[PDB]
Parts: sequence; structure tokens; C-alpha cells
Amino acid sequence: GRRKAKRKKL
Amino acid sequence: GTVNWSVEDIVKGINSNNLESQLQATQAARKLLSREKQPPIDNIIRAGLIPKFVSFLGKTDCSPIQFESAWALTNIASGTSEQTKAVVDGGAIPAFISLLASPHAHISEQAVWALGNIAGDGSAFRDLVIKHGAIDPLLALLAVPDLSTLACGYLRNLTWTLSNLCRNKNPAPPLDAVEQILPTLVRLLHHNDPEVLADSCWAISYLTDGPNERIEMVVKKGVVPQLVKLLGATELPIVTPALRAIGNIVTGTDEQTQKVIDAGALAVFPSLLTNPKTNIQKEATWTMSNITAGRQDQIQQVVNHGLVPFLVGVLSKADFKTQKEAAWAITNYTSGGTVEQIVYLVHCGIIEPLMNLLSAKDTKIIQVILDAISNIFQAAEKLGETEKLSIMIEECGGLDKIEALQRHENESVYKASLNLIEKYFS
Repeated sequence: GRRKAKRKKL
Repeated sequence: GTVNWSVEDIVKGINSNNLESQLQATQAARKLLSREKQPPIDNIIRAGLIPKFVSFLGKTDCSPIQFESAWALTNIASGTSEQTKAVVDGGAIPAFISLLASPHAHISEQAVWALGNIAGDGSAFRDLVIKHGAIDPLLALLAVPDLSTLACGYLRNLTWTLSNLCRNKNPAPPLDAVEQILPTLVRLLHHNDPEVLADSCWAISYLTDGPNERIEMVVKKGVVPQLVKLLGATELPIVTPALRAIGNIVTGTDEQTQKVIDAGALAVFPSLLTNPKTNIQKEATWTMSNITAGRQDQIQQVVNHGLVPFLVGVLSKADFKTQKEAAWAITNYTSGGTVEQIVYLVHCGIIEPLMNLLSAKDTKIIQVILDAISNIFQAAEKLGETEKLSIMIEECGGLDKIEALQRHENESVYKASLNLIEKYFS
């Protein structure tokens, strides 16, 4: 069986 | 001189009936929010300046204040979930989507950045931005004959925003949105910029993380060969998301795993399973575990590429999580492979590290190793070679470990150790 952001402008 | 303004001064300038004073105060708030040592985002929010910035976003006859308010709202929405929510509550999503079509490139780039932050907050804001209709202008910004004519930072920000639009699960991105974004993603997956490639691979990995229907949606575009090519790259920020996407794909149907194998992914794993980066080794071993959980011809292709010695080496000396993934790989191998393949796995020296790992405190890896040992014992019984493999286990000290596991806490562990002792050691 097989198993299973924000940027600031400076 | 809009440097080191006070929040009171910014409010006094924005509240004035002077457009130039408003622009000066907005640039001051931008420079204040662009600082690294704790920008007073909450102080700006409490002052009630977000609606003023959203209204400044619409002043088409004053593009400088548009750019300044867009930068300020971008840096505010880049913070916590509450701050991004405060940005969204001011009505900034449709304003930024309108600014997406601005004739000034920097204002459009700032709108792209802000929408990317808002969508990267989570699934709800991502679906809200999609509902507001950002995908159409975002993709129209990239409808060019050659992507090399666009600015580097512009293309990078667009790719990152598109990747954030494909990010997050529960709920997953809408099917129509994914189908709309996918061709542009495939086109970006062939650009020469390393950051664009890394973000496109991250987006593909986001899209392949879920049910097999999404994996098939990604695979039908034929990106697996390019994914393997980028897996063979030298930049780690490119290899990591490519490896994640390859694993997510091999978590699906055996046909998708075979599509991955046909692209030549197994040839890269000799270096992936010995990568100095711990996370790369762990993810490569997890991918190998899911490949060993496939058909017998796929296991034979793993064997043909000489990856069984690499799995043995990872089992012998690696990180504990990498060793757990390796144990899962060996268990899937022994449970799905033929008796000759299990014999070859034994000939490669799997019993000694399999035994040495039985001294771990993690129960799950113990059950996995016990299941693997059981499968090898069934193979030896089918070959009538139970005595020789029992002698092998006893010589390296594994018999003592199984006898000590006979008196273990977990039910499965002690029942297994007792089964194995009474069946093959009597």
C-alpha cells in the first residue's frame, strides 16, 4: 500500500 | 523626508484634505512598514488606515499614492492571519485585481505581491481571491511570446502568486482554477530562471498533493520528464520541490508511478539517497518506499538501477526518519516482490541493518521491520531455506533482539516476535 507563503517587501 | 514618521503624524497627514500630504504620509507608512525590526502593523491597523489605503488604491490620477498604498497593504497583509484578514475586510481584493491592469508595471507587480500574500494566508482567502476573478488578469499578464522579455522580479512575483493560488488543502484549489492555471504553469516550468523554476515546482507539488485525480490532472500535461530533469538540477531550492512533486506523483496509481519511472527518475536516486541534505535523503527514501509498493516490474526496475544497495546503505547509516522510510521501503519490497527479488534483497546485506534497527524505541518501525522479516521468512519457506536465514539472523544478534521483543509492550510487536520465534527458531 502507498502512503501519502507570505513575503514582505523590504 | 518621509523617514521615521510617527503613527500620529501618518494619521494627521492621511486625514488632511491635501492629496500631496496624503501621499507623503502614505509613503511614510510604507517606509515604516517595510522595516525589519518589528514594523508596527498592529499600530497602523488600530489607527484605521487600511480603508484609507484601499481608497488610495483607486486614485488612478495619482499613481504614486497607488503604488505607496499597495506596498503598505502588501506589507500589512504579509503578517499574521488577523492582519491579512484586516486587509481583506477593507475591500482590498477587488482593488488589487483592478490594479492588476494598471499601465504602470510596478503598481501591477505590487498588486500581484499583495494578492499572493492574501491567497497564501490560507484556503479561504485563496478561494475568495479566485472568486473575485484574479486568475484571468494574472494569466493575461503572462500572455507573451517569450517570457524572457518580462522583468525578472515581475515574473518571479507572478510565479509565486500563482503557486500560492495552487497552495493549501482542505479545501483544495478548485478544479476549474487548476485547469486554467496549469498551461501557464507548464510554460513556467521551462523558464531558465532558478527562482521561477523553484516556485513552479512548488506549485506542481501543491497540485499533486491529494487524490489521484489531481495527480492525473497534473500528469496529463506531460510535465514528468521536465520534473525529473529539474530533479537532476544542482540548485537545492529546485531539487526539493521537484522531489516533493515526484513523490506526490508516485503516491498515486501504478500507471502514474510507471510514467515517473519512464522519465528516468530512478537514475537520479543514487545521488538523492546519498544527498548531504537530510530532508532530501528522507524525501527520496519516502519516494523509493512508495515505488517499492508498486507492481513487480517496478520493483524489478528499482533493482536494475542498483538502488537496493543504496536502500541498504540508507538503512545502515542515515537519519532516523530516513531509516524509518527505508524500513517502510523494505517492507513494501518484501510484501510486493517475488521470491527471487527478496533473495536478491537478502544478498545485498539487508538482514544486518534490519536487525540493528530493531533496537529503536519507535514502535512503528519495529512493527515494520517485523513484518519485513516475516515476509523474508515466507520467501525462505517457499525456497526451503528457513534454516540458513535463521542462522543469518542469529549470527548478527537479531535472534536476541526478537527474543527480547517477545516481552514488549505493544500487542502487535510481542505477538509478532513470538510467532517468529516459535515458527523459525525451535
